[PDB]
Amino acid sequence: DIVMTQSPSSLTVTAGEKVTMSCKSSQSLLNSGNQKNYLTWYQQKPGQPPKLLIYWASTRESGVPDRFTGSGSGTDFTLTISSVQAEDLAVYYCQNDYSYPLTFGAGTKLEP
Amino acid sequence: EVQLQQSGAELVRPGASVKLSCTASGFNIKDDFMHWVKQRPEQGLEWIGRIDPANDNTKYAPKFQDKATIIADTSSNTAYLQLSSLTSEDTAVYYCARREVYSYYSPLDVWGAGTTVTVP
Repeated sequence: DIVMTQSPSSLTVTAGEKVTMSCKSSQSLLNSGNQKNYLTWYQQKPGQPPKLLIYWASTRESGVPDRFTGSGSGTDFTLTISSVQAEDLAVYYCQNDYSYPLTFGAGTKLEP
Repeated sequence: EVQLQQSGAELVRPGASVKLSCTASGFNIKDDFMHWVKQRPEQGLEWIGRIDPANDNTKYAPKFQDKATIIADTSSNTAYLQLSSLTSEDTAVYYCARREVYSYYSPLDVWGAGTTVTVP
């Protein structure tokens, strides 16, 4: 139903460098009732389970570093990292947490 | 802390069925929603469905509903993912996650380690 599109798919980065990822949704994820956008970002290292980075499109999970900033509204969202670190090389997924069925984007893999 | 313990890897022949378990530690599933996500070598994740251990109500994805069955045993704090008639396309990693329903809002924070299922 709700299609999640992320770009770019692959991204060669260097430590200290800044990176911006984009995730566009099929339909709006903004709940006019609380003005909150039901979009969440994930991080996934190989052979590891998905990790919650940000929910409500901009609220950081208890634990994640500030260098992880999420923003956007309704249909367009983006993930940002000021001066990417080494342990920041995983795959990032955005997920529609608004309505059923839950859908994830294909993700963006940060490369060396 | 809280933890979602998952069963070991599986290797089944095409046509056979399979049961996966997701035991919860540090909380009673009777207060959380147990979801199941599938991930093929590809990378993209796919929601399969959820269940309410309290009421026993389920919710599958249209493409999975006719293949997956999510069962729950409160007496053992365990949730199950029953997969029928396997095919190559079923070869993937299956994670189990939880969501606290008794609360304004709470994302899919904790996840199981994921149990790999290879058919071919």
